[PDB]
Amino acid sequence: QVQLVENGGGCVKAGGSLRLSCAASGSIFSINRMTWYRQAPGKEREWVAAITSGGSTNYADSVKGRFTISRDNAENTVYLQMNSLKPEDTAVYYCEAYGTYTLAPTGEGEYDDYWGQGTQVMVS
Amino acid sequence: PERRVRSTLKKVFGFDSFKTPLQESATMAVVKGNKDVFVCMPTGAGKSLCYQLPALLAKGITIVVSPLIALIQDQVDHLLTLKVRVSSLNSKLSAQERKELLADLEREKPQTKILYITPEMAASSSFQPTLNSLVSRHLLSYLVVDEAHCVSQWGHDFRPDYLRLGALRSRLGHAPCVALTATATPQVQEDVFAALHLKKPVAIFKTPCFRANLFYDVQFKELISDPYGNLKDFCLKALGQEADKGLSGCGIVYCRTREACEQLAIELSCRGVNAKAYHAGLKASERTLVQNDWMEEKVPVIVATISFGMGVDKANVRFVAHWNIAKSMAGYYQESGRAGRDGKPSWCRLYYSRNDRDQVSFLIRKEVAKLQEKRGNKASDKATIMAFDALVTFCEELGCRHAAIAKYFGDALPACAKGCDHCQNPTAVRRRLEALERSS
Ligand SMILES: [Zn+2]
Repeated sequence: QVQLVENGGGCVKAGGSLRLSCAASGSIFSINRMTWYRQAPGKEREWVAAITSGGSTNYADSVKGRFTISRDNAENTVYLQMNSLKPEDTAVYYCEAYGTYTLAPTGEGEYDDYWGQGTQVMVS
Repeated sequence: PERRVRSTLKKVFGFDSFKTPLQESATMAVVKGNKDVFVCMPTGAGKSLCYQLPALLAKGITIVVSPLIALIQDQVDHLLTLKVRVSSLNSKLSAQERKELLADLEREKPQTKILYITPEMAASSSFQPTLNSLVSRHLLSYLVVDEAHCVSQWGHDFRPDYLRLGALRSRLGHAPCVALTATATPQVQEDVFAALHLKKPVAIFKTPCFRANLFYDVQFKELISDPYGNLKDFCLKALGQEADKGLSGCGIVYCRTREACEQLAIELSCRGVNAKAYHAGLKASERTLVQNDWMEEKVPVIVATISFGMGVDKANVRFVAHWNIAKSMAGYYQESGRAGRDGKPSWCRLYYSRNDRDQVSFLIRKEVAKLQEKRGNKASDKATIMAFDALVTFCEELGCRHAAIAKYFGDALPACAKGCDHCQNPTAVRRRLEALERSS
């Protein structure tokens, strides 16, 4: 199957920036929708940003302008550039690989959704 | 577990082994019954067995949805020869046979083990109460959707009837769904998984395109002083692999027009490689005789139109040369794939020109326009043009040729062992592409 491993999360001062990266391991041919979620302490999961294979993007109103989602097609890796960070942004950020088509050269594959592990983001 | 499958594979189907490890894995994944399964394997690869054998090993009934009665009848006839309790529910049946079969299906323990049905029948008012009691008594072991690409507007054979099948699959949530086809690009596959409501994870078994023994290259006619001479030397290299024997094996040259066929045959014959034209222009008798001369290796090279094409296979085709770009990636794949059936090295060359591209580009628009006047608009029309653009892109990009074929059809990156021009000499291909840019 597939591992989503997020990185780029660290303690940061308000007004500062991070770039979160989620790498997708395995025999990936394509990912339909890749979506960034975050889980603030004692809040429900919040939808942040999404990118289609094709590079069409969308953002929660709470982050439009500040955050930018992008893809390295070569590496099955998506990025969340976060600028003008606020305490409200303090959360564990994980990615969803919706409609993930995997396939070995043997012709055996899978179509499934995968969830990352999370990267901790702390804004002072 | 594997023993039950082997036992039934022998005792019922009369096979000592599976055709391929992929067919075996597909079959085992369907038997386990914990997942929706997508099987994408060419005609002759034993797709059918991947649901028919598991159907016999399950406790209940298997319903097989097939899009036309001709297709249904094919397997019913075969399964009957095997003494398998198969039935078909269709309108080519007496009102009495229909009632006898509906009655069988209401039994606790129907006679019917496998039921073949059209998407029309699966939705018809006549069948709903039957379907309901099959659900209610938990008698359905599998739902099988044959020709699953018919659900996709982007495939070559869209059928509105197939749009009901997602609803059917949802109602049959108890039971795994197996969807099968010979033909699906990544976009058709995504449509099949979504429109049939296949449950993730969907186990996929897809025969790779990749032909290890085929050496693919693209030559730009615009950059070659003696195109006919280039082709002759290509034929000579390919037919020259056992010099002691002299000429060994055979070859096909594909052309767009009958004129180009006739002309290329004369040009090749002149330059020392005997070639004969094969097209719809000839009398039936001439075609039979030309094909025969090629089959029996009196004449080593046959020149055929992409339009009329070739009616027959041969094991020792050492080369296929497209003089003119083909109408689609799938056509190119199938036409070039006539090469190297014996597993020995063979050469597939595409002679590209932007002049040829523009000719075919336009002819495709004309044949699409002609279809649109007689039956209206269709998303397939866009598919036809993208099928050609994929081959244009194949001709004009630097990159592994086997990799570009794999990507189009949705296969994994293939193991090209310097098995195409770009993998053998990247820089030489770059050189030629840069040169083609200057001629613009
Ligand atoms: Zn290659």
